[PDB]
Order: sequence, then structure tokens, then C-alpha cells
Amino acid sequence: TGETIRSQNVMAAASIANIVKSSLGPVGLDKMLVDDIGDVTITNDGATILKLLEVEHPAAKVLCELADLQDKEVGDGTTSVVIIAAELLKNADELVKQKIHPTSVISGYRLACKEAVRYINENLIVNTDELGRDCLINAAKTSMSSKIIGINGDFFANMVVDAVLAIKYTDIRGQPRYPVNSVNILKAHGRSQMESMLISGYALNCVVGSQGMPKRIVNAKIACLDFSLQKTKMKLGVQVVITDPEKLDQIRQRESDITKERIQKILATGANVILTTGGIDDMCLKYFVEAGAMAVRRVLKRDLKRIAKASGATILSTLANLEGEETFEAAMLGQAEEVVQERICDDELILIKNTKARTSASIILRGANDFMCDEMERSLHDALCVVKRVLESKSVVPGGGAVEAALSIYLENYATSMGSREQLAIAEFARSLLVIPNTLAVNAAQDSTDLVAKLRAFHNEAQVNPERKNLKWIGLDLSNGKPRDNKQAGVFEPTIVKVKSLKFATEAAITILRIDDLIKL
Amino acid sequence: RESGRKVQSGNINAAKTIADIIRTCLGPKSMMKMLLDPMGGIVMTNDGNAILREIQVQHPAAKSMIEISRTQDEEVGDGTTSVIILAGEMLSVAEHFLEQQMHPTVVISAYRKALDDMISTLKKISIPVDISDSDMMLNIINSSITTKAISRWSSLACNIALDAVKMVQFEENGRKEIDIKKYARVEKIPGGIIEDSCVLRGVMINKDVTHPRMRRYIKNPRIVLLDSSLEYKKGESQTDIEITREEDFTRILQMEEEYIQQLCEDIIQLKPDVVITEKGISDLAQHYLMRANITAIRRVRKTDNNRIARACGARIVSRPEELREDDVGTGAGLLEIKKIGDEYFTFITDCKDPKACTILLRGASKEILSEVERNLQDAMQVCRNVLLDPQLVPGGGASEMAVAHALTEKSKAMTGVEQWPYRAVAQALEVIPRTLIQNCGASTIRLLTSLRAKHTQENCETWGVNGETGTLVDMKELGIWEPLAVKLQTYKTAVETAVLLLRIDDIVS
Repeated sequence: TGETIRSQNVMAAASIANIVKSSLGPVGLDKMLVDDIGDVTITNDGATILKLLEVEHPAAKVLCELADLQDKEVGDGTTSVVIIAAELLKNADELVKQKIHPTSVISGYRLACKEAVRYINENLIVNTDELGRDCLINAAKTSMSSKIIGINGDFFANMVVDAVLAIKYTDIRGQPRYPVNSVNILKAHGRSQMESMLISGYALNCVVGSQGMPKRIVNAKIACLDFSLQKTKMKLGVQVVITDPEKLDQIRQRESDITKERIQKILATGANVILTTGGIDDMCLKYFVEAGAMAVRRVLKRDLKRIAKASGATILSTLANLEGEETFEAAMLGQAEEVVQERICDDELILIKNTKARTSASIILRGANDFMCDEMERSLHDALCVVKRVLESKSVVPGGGAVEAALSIYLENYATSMGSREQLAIAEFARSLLVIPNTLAVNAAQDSTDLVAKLRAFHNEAQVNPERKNLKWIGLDLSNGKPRDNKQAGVFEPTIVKVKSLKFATEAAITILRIDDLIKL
Repeated sequence: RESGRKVQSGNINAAKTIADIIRTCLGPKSMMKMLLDPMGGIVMTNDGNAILREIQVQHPAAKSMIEISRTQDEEVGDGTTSVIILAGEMLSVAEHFLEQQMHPTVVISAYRKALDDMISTLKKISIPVDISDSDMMLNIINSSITTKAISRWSSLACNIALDAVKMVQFEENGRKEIDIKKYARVEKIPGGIIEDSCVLRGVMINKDVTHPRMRRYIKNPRIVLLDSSLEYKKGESQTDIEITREEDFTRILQMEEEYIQQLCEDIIQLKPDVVITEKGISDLAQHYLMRANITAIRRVRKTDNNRIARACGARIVSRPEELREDDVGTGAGLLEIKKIGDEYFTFITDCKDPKACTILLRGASKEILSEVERNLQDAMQVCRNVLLDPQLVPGGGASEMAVAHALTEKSKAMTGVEQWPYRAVAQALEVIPRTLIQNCGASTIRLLTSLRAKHTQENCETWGVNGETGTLVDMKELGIWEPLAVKLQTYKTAVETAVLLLRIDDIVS
């Protein structure tokens, strides 16, 4: 115990911190995680596994927690902040053992944790836009597993990454703005893949209800229904009594007719279009087609609620006062500029063009086969995830990795200047910075020093700028250990993402750095 | 919890020890594995299917290898051997040397291009079979039944299994993929002729539907499939309180039977003499059928009516209101209750959503029936695969060496790092020519190099070693067919799988 348990506080970290170093984000290898004892699970993403991992020691206790605390705030700096505590816990490891009360250097690590962000503060980019984040096309080119979309890791990456960046887009409830709301984008395999483009509207995944349901509808009042239109089993209608047989026909005829009456009250109450993520039996659906109104079925939960948001006003997706045997209460009124039921991307689907309350735009990514729609899926979603955070955070540092090599030297310069042991404190904080590019040497199989020492070999003064990847720092690669000018592919980091892990990484150790024993008294 | 080589060499300790006897257990000369049951028993297996089940787990990666043997069993049911063979055959050579070259990675993208050059090699050597001609399939389809070998019904059941997946092929996704099997199903028939083991439309129901009163046949009258509530509902569509009073009792029974009525007002209009009630089946409900001059059908379930939904092509009624013909017993319908043996066989032919067709299999006994039932499998599976993929490829060392030097040529084409996995993956191909000769008893070495020479001249285009003749020969000659279906499907799996456990450098908890 003592320094032993203090090491066990460090060891259990670096032990488990291996699994987050050896599996670093997506490029980290698959790790087989035994759920408890006999149930094994293959996975990765140290931001994730630690939770499926079941923490043995109070050391890794906070690690899974602080990584999640980092992860709750933002998804990056998470699998790392695990290591970085241990990485500092390795920096102060022999220090605490040497002469050092870490209280000295940890408060120096703090000012170091502080002084460093003041480069991250001065390290920003306003327009990363045609530069993207992790390049631009490489927001998708990373998001694309590259087979038929591989060179389209330029082409469709000029699409899906520029989509979230620039397309007319409706946030929650018909809202133009830089999306943190993602983008509605679909995938339909067929035709020519390069033909994948934007549609003006929401791209629906929907069972089309046009039997003579009017396809094109101008000024379309939209009813998007998560509540189905079902049907209701119903007994005898008007009266019970049969003197002559035809009443028994009419008595059981109002089963359909009262809804025929009420679905043309649905004309009266309102909608021109019925979108239903639930079911519409053609029993109800026909009542709309003979009403001259649109009724659409199993409109994708996303796609429908995407309409059900932009469509405006009240919508049955989030509401039910309707039975579907019942007439509408006009809690079902969404609004579309025009609904033109549209042939798109080997799909005949209702495509709701723009909105009354908005102008909607949805790309459909046409798979050469499903595999594009399979691989562009991530390209859809992950390059979505990228630019959303890019639009969410428009203050983002240039460079991910060579920042630390700078931040080493940037801080290591501030080290030698301060003096005394706090000079030493700052230098040992400039060390732990260099493991994040080195855990890139894990997955890319690079050479850590030849990676990181040569990263530090790049400078005039200390700085990370898309100006200079050679005369100074910028970028870094999952492809190499090589800094890059960020628009080719440099690794961008969001500024808000960085200072957090920076902040947090020292905040796991210092308390662990305080606790002097684990055991009973 | 494992890490590094301990995973990697342990990964080698996973699939290879699995795939060790399996190669003896594989090939047309396949040598069974002896097993020792926990009871003290024995199971003799050429199967990669049975071994992994019984044998206890020897490594965590094996638990992953088991499932890709399952995935191939899921995909086909054969190739389960090779998927754990091929992937485990990739694990022994490349990784540790290439971890000494420091990467799982370069091996992966190598495995990926170790995959494609075969996919590049195949399209020549994998060459379209004609699904039109039965014998053009049956040569593949005899190639399916020839190794597992129940010989008598490896004759007829093929033409049956040919017709099976053929008659169950309409398949419409819009892309005309043929995975379509389930419509084709065996029939467990007591007694009867060993022949007339054959494909009939729909699903003749052998499972839960056997009755003295269906009458003995209901042909034109419908078979009525109720998901819905044949039992009474005390309210309109609903139910109300029970009897504490004189007032409440009379009020209850009205809408109860009236629901059964208003059901069988709309249920009787579609003309069943047999209503099969899977749910809502109850004494008073079926007693009503007994009283409705419509057969009361109990001890019957969803599979039944889903098979009857697959038989006449009905849609099991989800609406308590307004039952109709095309709901249940689609078309004029045939419900044919035949005792071949003492089991009443519900024969529901006349399928709507046609080309959904079961397989009437009749032995004189269940074994000689199961002898049809087992031979049907590989046939109809490969039929499915041949109907899926209308191509065939020469088996044995043909695909092995033609890709082997290819990957080797590709490795020389690259002359890089990933060549070394190509060097490792090309040899993974050649353990099968070993495996084929490691069965017959000659020296594969002389033939390996000669099969290298078979590539030196012919690129081992159609020329493999044929396991049972143990010599290096054209398989278009011998008509020995792995399809681009069966093989690439098997090869695809292991290609991912070796990557998978190689994507594992760390096992944890």
C-alpha cells in the first residue's frame, strides 16, 4: 500500500488506460469485452467500453466516470482523458516518489493546465467551412468506408459534408439555421450512385397511399400520424331492429360510413395530407381518396417527425385526440407549400416539397447497391455528426495532434521561464500532452517519437497554424504521424472540446494524488 | 482477459485447433472426428457443424469463430468448416510476423485485397450456371448431395429440391434475389409410398393441425385463420363486468355471442367449413364453430396459420371486423385432410402469393422420409444459392491455386508489406489441396508443387485436386461445383472473421 496503492491507483488506470489507448476512438482495434464472466462482447471506443467494462478499482472508477463526464459534455477528449490522468500520474509518479510533494507540481500542472489553454484560446478558426473539420471531404472520407464511394470521399463528401454545412435546412419545427438538428438525408440503392443529390423537401421513407389519393397537392395541410388510423371493430349501427333485411345491411353499413362522414369531416376539420408512421388501413385511406385528400402510411419515424416538425402547427405524431374512426380535431394540421408525390432515386414516395412553414431539403444517397447506402450511411450520419458539432462549435482550434507537440514546447517554453520546481511542474505537464499523438501511433502503427519528436521538430516559434505544417505545427493524421495543413486533411479539434479534457485530465489525478491509502483503519 | 500476441497467438489457438480435424473432416474424402460425450458417449463428425456445439470453448476468439461458423450455417449450412478453416488458416502465419512488422492493420486491408483478387479470380473460374436446366443445376446439386451422401434420395430429392427452391422462387424484392427457401418446407408423413416425396404448392400443414372433424376434406369452403378473438367480447368490440346481480347477467351475454356473431356474421360470409383459430380459440368459441357447421380447429398456432398464410396464401386476420375470403383461405382454396399414415394431413394447396410452395415428402417411414428430408437440404440450399447466384466454379485446388498464385502474383504485383498477408492468404488456399490430399493419403507436397505447376501452365483455372480422386484435374471435367454462391459466401465470411479476431489485439472484461 501507500505508494504501492498509489501506484495501484496509477497502475489500474494505465492498465485499463491501455484498452482506451490500444483502442483509441474508431481507429482503435476491436476489443473483446467480457460482459461479466462468460459473456464476451467485441467492441471498441474507450469512451464506450469503460461503461460495458466493469470497474474493479476506485482508480478506474473515476476514469470511466470522468471519461463519461468528458463524454457527457462532448464526445471527444474522452477515451483520452482516461490515459491523461494516468499519463500525468506517470509524470508525477516518480516525482511524488522523488523529493516531490505533488501539491507543488500539481498546482503547477494547474497553471500548466491553465497556461496551455491560452494557446488553445489563441488557437481557433472562424471559417473551417470549405476546410471542413478533419479536412472537409475527409469529414465524410473518414465517415465513408471506401468502396464505391471511395473517390466519392471527395464527390459525395463535397455533398454530405457540404450538406450539413450548406443546404437549406429546417431545424426542429421549420427552423432555418446552422443545424445542430442534423439534416434529413436518405439512401436508396439503384440507378447511378453519382446521381445522389438533394431533394427540395423532406425525403420520406413512406408507404405510398395513392390509389387515386391525389399525388400532387398544392397548399398541402399535412397530418403526420404516429397514432395509426387503425380501424375499430363496431357493432350494429342505427337502431338494432330488423323488420326487413336491408336495414341489417345499412345498420352494419355505417361501420364504414360514419368514418366516411367523419373523414370528410377530416376535410372539414382539416388536412390535405395524412402522413402516418403508424398504420392506415385502406378502409380509412380510401375515405381520404374519395375525400380527395392524401393519406400516407408508415412515413419513417425520423422522416415523418422531420415533416411533423417543419410541417408546422399541431401534428398527430406527438398528439392523439383522434381515434381514426373519429374525425380530426385539427391537432393534425401540418402545412406543406405543395406536396408533389415524386419519383426519386428508384423510389416512388411522397416527397413533401419545402413546407408552408419552411423550405425543407433532404439529400438522398443513391446506392450503386445497398453497400453505398450501407457505407454512405456512416458518411451520412458521421459527416453529419462532424459538421453539426462544427456548426454547434464554430470556434475550433486548427490542428489536433501537432497542437500537443506545440503545447508541449509551447508549455515547455513556459516551463523553463517560470523557475524553481514550478518550472519543473510545467515541463512535466508538457510531457503528458504527447501521448495523444502517440496513441495515434498505436492504431496507425506509427513510430511514437518519430511521430511525436518530429512533430515537435516543427516550428519557427511555437504555434499550430494551417499556414505551416512544416515551418510550424498544424493538423495530424490517422493516416500517418504527420502534421498536415488542415484543409488537405489536418485533424481539427473543436476548441470547447479541448480545454475540457485538458481541464479534466488533471482533475482525475489530483484527488487520486491526494488519497494516501485505500485500506481499513 | 488477453492482450497482444496472447490474443493473437491465442486467436491461433482458437480457430486452428478447431480447424485441425475439420480438414480431415472436410473434402469429399472427409474423415469424421471422434467425440467423447460428457456422458461417456461418442459422436462421429465430418461436420464443422456439430463439433463446435459439443466441444467446450478453447479460447474467446473461438466463441467468435463459432458464430461465423454459425453465420455460414445461417447463410448456408455448409462452409461452416471452411470459414473457421480459412480465417483460422489466415491467423497462424501473417499476424505475429506482421506484429513483428507491427500491424494488425496492413493485414486487414491486405485481407480485403486478399479477398478481392479471388473475387477477381472467381468471375472467370466462377462462371454462370443455367438455372433453367435442372441438370445444369443438378450437376451442382449432385455436387451438393455427393459428399454428405444419402445416395438413394440424393437422387430424387435433388430434382425435388431443384423444384423446391424453383417452385418457391418468385422471389420479389424488386431485385429478384433468390434467398427464398422457407416457403419450401419438408413434410413429416407417416406411412405412404417412399416416392411422391415431392414439391406441392403452399403449405400442407403437418404440424399442429390434425382432426377427426375437419370433416375429411374441405375443398371449396375456406380455411379461416384467426388471429382474432373467436371468443366472445362482452361489449361492442370490448368486455364489461361480470355477474354480481340479476341485472348484469342478461346484459353480458348479448354482446358476447353477438361479437362471436358479428365476427361470424362477417366470418361465415366468406364460406369456411374449417375455421382454424390460433388465438381466440376456446371452448364456447370452438363450440360455436361446432354449432356453426364450421370445423372447430384447436391445438393450432401462428406457424400453422402463417404456414396457412403460406399455404392458400391467406392473411391471418388482424381485424375483428369484416373477415373475407382473401383474408383467410385465399382463392377458391383447397383444404385437403388426408391420412397418409394415421396423421390427418392438412393439405392446403392453391397458394396465393403463388410460388410459395412446400415439399410433400413421403417415405414408407420417417427415416426413409428423413433420408429424403436430409438430401433435400444441401440440394435446395445450393439450389437456393444457385438460384440466388446463377454461377458455378470448379472446386478443390482450382479456386485455391488460381487465387493462390494470384494473391502471390498480386503480392508480387504489390511487392510491398501487404504482400506478406497475400503470401499468407494464398497459402490458406492451399491447405485445402493439402486437405484434399491430407485425406486421400498421397503426398500433397508433390501435388502442391505440381498444382503450383498446374498453375504454372493452366493457372489452375478449372484444375484442382479432386479430393476423392486425390489428383490434380479439371473440375469442369468432373462437374464438381462449388458455386460463386457457396464459395464466395463461405470465403467472404472467413475474410471478415480473420480480420475480426485480428481486429482483436486485446481481450478484456
